[PDB]
Amino acid sequence: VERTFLPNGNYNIKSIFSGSLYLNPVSKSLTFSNESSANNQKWNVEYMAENRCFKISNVAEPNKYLSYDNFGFISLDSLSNRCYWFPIKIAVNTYIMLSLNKVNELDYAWDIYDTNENILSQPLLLLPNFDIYNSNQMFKLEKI
Amino acid sequence: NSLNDKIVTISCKADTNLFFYQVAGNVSLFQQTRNYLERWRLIYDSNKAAYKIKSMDIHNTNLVLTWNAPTHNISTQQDSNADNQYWLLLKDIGNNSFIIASYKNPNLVLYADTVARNLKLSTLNNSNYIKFIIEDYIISDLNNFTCKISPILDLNKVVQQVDVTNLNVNLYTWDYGRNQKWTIRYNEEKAAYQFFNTILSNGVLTWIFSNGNTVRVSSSNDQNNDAQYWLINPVSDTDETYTITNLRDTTKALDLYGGQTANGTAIQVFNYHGDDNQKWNIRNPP
Amino acid sequence: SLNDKIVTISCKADTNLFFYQVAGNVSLFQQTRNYLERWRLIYDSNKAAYKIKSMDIHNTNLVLTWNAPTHNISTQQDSNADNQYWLLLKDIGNNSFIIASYKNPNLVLYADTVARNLKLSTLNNSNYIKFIIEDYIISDLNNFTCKISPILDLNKVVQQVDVTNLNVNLYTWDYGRNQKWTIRYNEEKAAYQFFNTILSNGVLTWIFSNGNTVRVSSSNDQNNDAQYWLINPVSDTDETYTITNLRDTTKALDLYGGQTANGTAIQVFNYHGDDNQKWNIRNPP
Ligand SMILES: OC[C@H]1O[C@@H](O)[C@H](O)[C@@H](O)[C@H]1O
Ligand SMILES: OC[C@H]1O[C@@H](O)[C@H](O)[C@@H](O)[C@H]1O
Repeated sequence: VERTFLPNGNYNIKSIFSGSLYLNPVSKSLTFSNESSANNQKWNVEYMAENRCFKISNVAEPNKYLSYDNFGFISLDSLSNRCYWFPIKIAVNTYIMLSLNKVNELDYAWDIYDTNENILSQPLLLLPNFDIYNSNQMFKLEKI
Repeated sequence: NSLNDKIVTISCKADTNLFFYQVAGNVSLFQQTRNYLERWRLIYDSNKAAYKIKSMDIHNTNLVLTWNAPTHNISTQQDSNADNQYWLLLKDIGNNSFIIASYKNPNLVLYADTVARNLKLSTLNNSNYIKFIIEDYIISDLNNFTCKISPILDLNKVVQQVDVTNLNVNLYTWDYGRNQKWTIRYNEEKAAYQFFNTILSNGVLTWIFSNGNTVRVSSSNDQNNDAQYWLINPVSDTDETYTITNLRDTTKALDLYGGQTANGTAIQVFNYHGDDNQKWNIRNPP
Repeated sequence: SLNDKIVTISCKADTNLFFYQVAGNVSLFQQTRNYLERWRLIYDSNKAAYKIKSMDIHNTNLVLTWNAPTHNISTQQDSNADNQYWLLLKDIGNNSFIIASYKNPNLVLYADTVARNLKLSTLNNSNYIKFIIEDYIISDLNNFTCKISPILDLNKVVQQVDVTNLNVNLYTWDYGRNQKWTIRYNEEKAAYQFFNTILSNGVLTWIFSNGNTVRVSSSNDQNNDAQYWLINPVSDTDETYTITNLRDTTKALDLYGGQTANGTAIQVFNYHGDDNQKWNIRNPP
């Protein structure tokens, strides 16, 4: 049953910089790659009632969740409090993804670096968030 | 430690005509003022390996560049030696610019908003908006400055080239002539200055060392003559007073002959003793 | 100013660990004093960034490459790509460098000292992202204890006579402490001092008050430029150098007459670059 603005289920995750690049793991990093139609580009979003957040697992590796490391990278790890995400819906299915925890007593968010709107080969990072206007922190969750 | 206690101006690599400007706790980007409002002292903490950036405001004497966490805003607040008041000065070698990162959170660096004319914190990129030029305030004020030069023995007289063909240098009553105005240029390599007389294009103040203590204007296309270059040292307690020593021999200071003030009095070099006839006021032409 | 400079890069978190290259693999390894740990900094003015190129003798076109998007650093063939350019940010007052990727300036080199390799990290205040970039000659010679032979005969060495006799002459190598010198680089003066190991504060010194004579004297004579030297490599050689005095750089360390006999004087003389003014600075076997 729906408890929030973002229903449970499988999604593709995209940056607003590109409608043809898809979030998947590559080695221990997360990046946006060409459409593969595989499970590693499918993400299971689950709402957590107790903390009002979301945990997001990879369909190919259902026991691995989006998390972050001590080096600023978004990672794929086992369940921990680093796997809890607080989305801010800013458009139809465009979100800013904040870590639930304050990091360095700040809001931190998914951040993808761009070189003239090109994000090829860039790793997804966890960087400070100050508002809802940072294009590098805007991501699309598409139900599929 | 080589920047500790140094008083500097900070300008934008993105717009070199905009400088860090301070008033009443507000920090903004403003055109060059050549005064304390755009001057900052770098204060080093060895343990933190970071710097405080203290405003040289004459009224509020304990204001330092402060990050208003958790916002991305910047201001100047009373110095409490806090982490959000410390900064990493990271020199971009080969680019002659600095990235200035927050010591509290080095993920964030100073970012010049040249349209709002203020500063904010940002994540890093490859633009010039996070790059800044940190320069000794004397050099900053004097570099590319068009001035008149007066002895303190009489501020109504100026150091002048006689005329366009007569390259001699003497003391004369100020008459707003181009021969009485000089454009100062700092040489990065030589760490010294040249005084370009504005009546000529490539004419600089020069110690004619082959003729005793005589100084004259000569062409600057004589490349490797240290006698064409000068060190400009501020006199304490003063805003416009300097001693001017020659690069060839720093014991040779710009000298008003005999301390005489009459029109036509010779301008020369002489052994430095720091007397009033070796002190000069470098000033804005009115 | 760093363009085309050949340097070694070591870790602030562990100054005994250097950037090490072999067959495309970058690791952190102890000081080798050879090409395996030497890198040429190649400046691109438009990018305001540097390529970091291996001085490997076999593979001559390898540059430090970020294997984006992974956490891995390696050396790949130079294709002038963005993941092969680096911002060299000098942390002033700290005399160390942060090395940020041009491809993503948020990410900088991180020294994994326990795994003995490199990776990436967002900026922080840890020493693991700080690095010491140093001209390779200085890197090799600083704190290096050596023996100094003339190329005219590598069986003899420059020595202090004994603990009380402070004269300096040429003699056969007998592994004596009077025959070994610990080189120290003076940052301020940008020059070197040779500390004889039979004494604690004895340095090689030009006795200018006595013509061309050089002897060992105390290093607690603070402001004497005759106690400092410039060590310049001879082209095509791994161990040959010329040694010139800081007081007068035209004065080079000279083997008297070019004579090779035991007890031959060691002096300074006007530099001409002859074979009696070239020296091999070597590891004592
Ligand atoms: O060379 C003429 C000299 O005249 C002296 O009276 C004066 O003290 C010197 O500074 C110098 O001007
Ligand atoms: O000082 C005596 C001179 O003797 C010469 O034979 C030698 O080539 C010079 O370098 C110098 O040593």
